[PDB]
Amino acid sequence: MIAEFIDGLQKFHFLQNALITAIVVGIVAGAVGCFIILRGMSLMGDAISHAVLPGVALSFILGLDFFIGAIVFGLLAAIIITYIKGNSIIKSDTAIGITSSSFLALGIILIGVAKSSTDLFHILFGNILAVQDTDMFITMGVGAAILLLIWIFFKQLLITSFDELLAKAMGMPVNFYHYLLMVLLTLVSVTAMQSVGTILIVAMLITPAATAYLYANSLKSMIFLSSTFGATASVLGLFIGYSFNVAAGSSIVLTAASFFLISFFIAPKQRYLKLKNK
Amino acid sequence: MIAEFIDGLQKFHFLQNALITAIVVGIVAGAVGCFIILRGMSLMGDAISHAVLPGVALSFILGLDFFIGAIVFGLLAAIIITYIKGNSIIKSDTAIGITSSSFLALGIILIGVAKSSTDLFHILFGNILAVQDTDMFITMGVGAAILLLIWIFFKQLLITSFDELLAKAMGMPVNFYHYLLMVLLTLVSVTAMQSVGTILIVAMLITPAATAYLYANSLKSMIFLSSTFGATASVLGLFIGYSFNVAAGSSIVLTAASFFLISFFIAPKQRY
Amino acid sequence: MIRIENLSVSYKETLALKDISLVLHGPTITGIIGPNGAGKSTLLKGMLGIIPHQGQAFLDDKEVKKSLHRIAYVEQKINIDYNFPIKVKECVSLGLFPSIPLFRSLKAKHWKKVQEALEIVGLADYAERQISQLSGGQFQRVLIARCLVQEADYILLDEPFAGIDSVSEEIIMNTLRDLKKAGKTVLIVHHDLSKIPHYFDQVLLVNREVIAFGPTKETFTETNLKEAYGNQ
Amino acid sequence: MIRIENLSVSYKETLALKDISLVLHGPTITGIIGPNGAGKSTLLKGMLGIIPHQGQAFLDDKEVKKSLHRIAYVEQKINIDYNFPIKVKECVSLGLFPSIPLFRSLKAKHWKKVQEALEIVGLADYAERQISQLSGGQFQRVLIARCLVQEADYILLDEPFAGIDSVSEEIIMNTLRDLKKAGKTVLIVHHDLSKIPHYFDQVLLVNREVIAFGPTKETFTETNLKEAYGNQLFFN
Ligand SMILES: OC[C@H]1O[C@H](O[C@H]2[C@H](O)[C@@H](O)[C@H](OCCCCCCC3CCCCC3)O[C@@H]2CO)[C@H](O)[C@@H](O)[C@@H]1O
Repeated sequence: MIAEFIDGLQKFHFLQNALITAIVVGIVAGAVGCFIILRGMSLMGDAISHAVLPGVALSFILGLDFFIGAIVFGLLAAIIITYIKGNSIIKSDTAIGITSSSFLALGIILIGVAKSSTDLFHILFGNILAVQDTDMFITMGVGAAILLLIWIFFKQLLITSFDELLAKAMGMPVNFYHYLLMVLLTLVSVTAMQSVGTILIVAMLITPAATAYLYANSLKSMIFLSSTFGATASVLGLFIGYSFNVAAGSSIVLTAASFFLISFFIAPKQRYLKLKNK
Repeated sequence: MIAEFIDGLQKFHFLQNALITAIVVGIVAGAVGCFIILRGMSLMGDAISHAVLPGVALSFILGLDFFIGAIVFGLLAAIIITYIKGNSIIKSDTAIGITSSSFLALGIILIGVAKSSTDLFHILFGNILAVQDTDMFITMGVGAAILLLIWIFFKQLLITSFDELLAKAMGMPVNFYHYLLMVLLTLVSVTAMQSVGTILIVAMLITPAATAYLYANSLKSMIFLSSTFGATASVLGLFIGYSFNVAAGSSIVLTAASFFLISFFIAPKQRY
Repeated sequence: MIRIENLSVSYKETLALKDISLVLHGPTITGIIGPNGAGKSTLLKGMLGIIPHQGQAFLDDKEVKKSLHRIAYVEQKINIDYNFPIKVKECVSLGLFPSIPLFRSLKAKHWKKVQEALEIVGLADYAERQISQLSGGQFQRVLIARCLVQEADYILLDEPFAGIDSVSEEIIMNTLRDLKKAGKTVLIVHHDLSKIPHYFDQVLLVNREVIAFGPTKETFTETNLKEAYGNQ
Repeated sequence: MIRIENLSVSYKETLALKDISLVLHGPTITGIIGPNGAGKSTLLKGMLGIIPHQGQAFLDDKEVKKSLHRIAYVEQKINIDYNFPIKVKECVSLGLFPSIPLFRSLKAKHWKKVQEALEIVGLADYAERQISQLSGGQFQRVLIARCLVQEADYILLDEPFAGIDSVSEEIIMNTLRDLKKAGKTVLIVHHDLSKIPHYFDQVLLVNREVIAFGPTKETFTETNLKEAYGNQLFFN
């Protein structure tokens, strides 16, 4: 079972593209995911994943680039979320719930009129085994762009995530780096559609990062661990789905969930259960 | 358009059951949905719906009722969330997102072994156009049980949602009604597997409630309006899906969202 | 009588409230004073068992947690959601909910108390209003009206004179004086050090521990206040 | 010279600060005192421009908002997340980030400042350690070391002595006394009314309005205090 998987990666061109795409998604989603959970944006990660769908669908029929539509509809949601709060008694979480599900429903309608039933199922859940070369190289390009952007603004993202009140006292544009992460989040979301699909994007952001949060002693250490857990969980899940003939996206997420479950007990910081016991 | 829909409701059998089932889901999700948004449980509402999937999946394999598995796995998720908070550094919103996505993935695999992917799609997104009589009568029965429980504990659900701090001072079991409300939530979730589906239940919970919240001057009035907007959106949504041959579950949600968008501007409280 | 034994409440690492032993006698209007965030408001929640605490508390040869029907707790305005859809009379009627069992409704005799309670606090013509439409002073009178309908022998308020107009203060204070005349105990957590001998006949100075407790003129001194607010 | 002119703040409808006008000369260690939640902490935020406010504030002719590099702000310990993954030296190094431009990193020059700042506050052995693995006193000294590396002419500390041991309290106060000797204004929102004449040479008693302002001996009196804590309605 392990032997023929290695053999398949040598023969087949579709399994090679599945491996490289799964790796890159796992690395980049886990890297961005660190900032998502540290800044308290776990909900927003799920909301933007849903808000991107109608933009990706509308960008297809118009004949435009997939990443452009994701940002427009991704920002339209964030505008509405803030606009609902600012002009009514509707709470924040309710505004995020209404706008995310409404955009999700809109996306399903726009996909249905243009594309087939199998395309909708794949957009929502994965299709890692049928990614083309152009999609693979663009995923590497945009994925590497996300990483080097974080590398450039690492010091600025550090203070704003840890101590935003100190950043404001120094005169830093805290709003600029908030929108930067949301611009990066949309690029991760459309990239993650290939492996885990629209419905399970949130898992690839928060689950590896949450696991790395239990171990890491620094932001750099946390990103490295979050990407390693995400990348490893992406490879194992591919091996699980391909061999046992089960959903690749769910297998990838369950592997990440099991890493969190194992780490929840065996992590040094988690072994402060002795504190609560006595 | 309208003549064809009315003609269809007389000749076609699934469209009759689709109408009846959609009404009942819209009414009950609207009523329960009021309590969700007033108590600030919109986030938890979405997670419980996802946590229901593995229970309903595992329930079919063992040959039990879907409601039993959903309640067990639904409350299991809620127990895991608080357990993550209390025994780790991980925050609430992260813990809710982790458990719901993990349970949803677990549900997809558990459905995969017994059922097919078309069955997974129907549990997750509707199958409104093919609900059977046995399913309709169960939906009406369990839906009526939800409305009765709300009617019986109306004053108790009112005082705990508004002023929980006073209810604690009076010596009321505030946790009992919190768990009672989450049981109603899980019953609506499995009931919603025959209209909007597991993924879009939250929409039918919070959106009709939020729309009614703009008009309502009391909780009784709010529930009436939320169920009215929930029922009407379920009817017009089915009409859109039937007429244009598109996903009815999504059409029902967009209709509910459109009422909210209109109500955002025209409502008396929104003006003043 | 409200007797307390070694009542403590932990915030997280350090104690918010530390070993409170005390015996309060009635009838009275008692004032709990001290620095903001240093025990005042926590004492009432720990006493009623609203939050987890380590000590005990008694009401007349009986435990407080088995006598909540005899107490009326009026929380701070800040905690209450004003956007919640509810009329003034409906908010007042919440005080009657303990006396109504399951499968039963509020009869005409219960609305009589709601209409009478509003008339005592001067909000008879605001019965059908939403609580969002009322002012800060007016809303406190609604909470006091909600307290009156419970008909409690013991009344626990939390900063009821904080951020209100002088017309409301007069109405609220006159209502509390009448409760003391009816032979009932009133325990108020005061927001500052304003009008201590006017409001209170007994004063309880608090900063983690009990700094001082007793009649106002004797206990409300320069030395005690310096010990409480000065800390070191 | 700090220069505040008709500054006001409103968190929700009501006024947190009401028409604040003041001119503080230095060098000094000035103590902002009064009831907790009445304006003390909001003044430092309104002064810096971290929150919306009706009014202006200046630092030696030039405006506050256009001269933030000259100021250093040390917020309360409650606002900072202790569980965040960051070492002590890495937390102190955050003060230098404004001096570093984009596309540039911390050379050996900058890390030398960080270790020296820790040697001053007495945490040289805690540099390779988590901020979660520290006491309240020690963590406060890390925030003061983080303040030192900015080399700010003005220092704003929000309740630094709230919930710390006496060993840390003395080390912190020695550091602030050195900053006073360097010729710099140190403005501190105090958490209670402890050691006022010992710590502070000037006092700013705040309760929405400015009740009193001037030298400690002259202003730190029972008349002024009872007006503030009594809210203009103190009974004897
Ligand atoms: O358009 C032509 C293709 O259409 C299908 O494949 C589609 C399929 O409909 C869907 O299952 C998947 O969705 C994958 C996720 C789509 C979301 C956008 C992904 C982004 C990733 C970053 C680069 C741009 C695309 O796409 C592939 C093509 O790649 C069929 O396999 C075949 O007809 C052909 O290969």
